Amino acid sequence: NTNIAVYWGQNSAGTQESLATYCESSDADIFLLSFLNQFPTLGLNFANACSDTFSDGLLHCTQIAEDIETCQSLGKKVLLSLGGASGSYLFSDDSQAETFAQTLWDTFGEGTGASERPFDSAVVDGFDFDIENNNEVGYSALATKLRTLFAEGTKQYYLSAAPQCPYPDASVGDLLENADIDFAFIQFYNNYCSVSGQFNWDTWLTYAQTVSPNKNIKLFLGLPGSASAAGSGYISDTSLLESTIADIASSSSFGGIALWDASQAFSNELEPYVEILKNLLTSAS
Ligand SMILES: c1coc(CNc2ncnc3nc[nH]c23)c1
Repeated sequence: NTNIAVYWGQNSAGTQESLATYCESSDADIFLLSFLNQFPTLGLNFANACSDTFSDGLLHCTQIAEDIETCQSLGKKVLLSLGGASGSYLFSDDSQAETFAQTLWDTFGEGTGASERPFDSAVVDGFDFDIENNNEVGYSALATKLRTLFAEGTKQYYLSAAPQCPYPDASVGDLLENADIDFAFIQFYNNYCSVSGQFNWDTWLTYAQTVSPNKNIKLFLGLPGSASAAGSGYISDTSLLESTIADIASSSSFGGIALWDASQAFSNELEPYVEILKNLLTSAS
C-alpha cells in the first residue's frame, strides 16, 4: 500500500499550520492528533494550535474541530494519539482502562454519555497509542473494549500504535500482541534499528504474520520529517528510500510511511520532503 501518515499537533518545526492546511495537501492520508497527553484524568496539548479551555481546564478546540470535519470531507482519516513525552499518564489495571474506553468513546467518538467534548460535534476516526513511559498496563484491555463500543458508531474506526523499532516495544508491545490493531507506525529512527543502522523490518514482518491478533495489520516505515525532527535517523537519500521502499513494498503487510511530524515534513525541502515520499510510494507501488 501507499498511505502517508503524519503526526500533527506538537509543532516540531515551530512553523506548524492548522490541521486543515495539511489535509488540503495531496501529500498525506492519515493524521495523528498529538496528543491526549494526560489520562485517565483528561488533558490535551496541541502546542499553539488550541489555547481555549472549558472552565475545568480541559482544552476546547473549535478550530481543530472544524478542521477534523474538513479533513474528513476530503477523505482523510484523523485519529487522536494518546501519550507523548509528558509521561503524565498511567493505568493501574485493566478495569480502569476499560472504564476509560467508555470515557474516550463518549468524549471523542459517537458515545452519547454527555461529556465535555474538546472537538464539539467532530468525531475522530479512532485512536493511536503513542505510549512512551515503558508501562504497558491497560492498553490491550482499552483497545479491546473500544472495539466493542465502535459497533455503536456509524463509520469504520481505526486503532494504531507507535512503537520504536526495537522489538518488542517496552510501551506498546503488549498492546500489539494482545489487541486487534489496524496500523503500526514504527519509529525507525533514534535507535540502533534505523534504516541506515541495523534495519529490523523483517522482525516486524514476523510480528505481523505470526503474532499480531489482527493478521492483516499494516506496518508503516516511521521517519523524521527533517533534520531537526530527531536526534538521529533523518534520511536524504532518495537513494535508500527508493530501495528500502522497494525492499518492503512487496508484502501485503506494508501500509506505507509515517512521519514525525507534519510541521517538519511539509516545510523541509530538498520539493517538500512529504511530497518526495508520497511520490516514491505511488511510483514504487
Ligand atoms: C512513526 C512516525 O512517528 C511516530 C511517533 N513518533 C514520535 N512520537 C512522539 N514523540 C516523538 N518525538 C519524536 N518522535 C516522536 C511513529
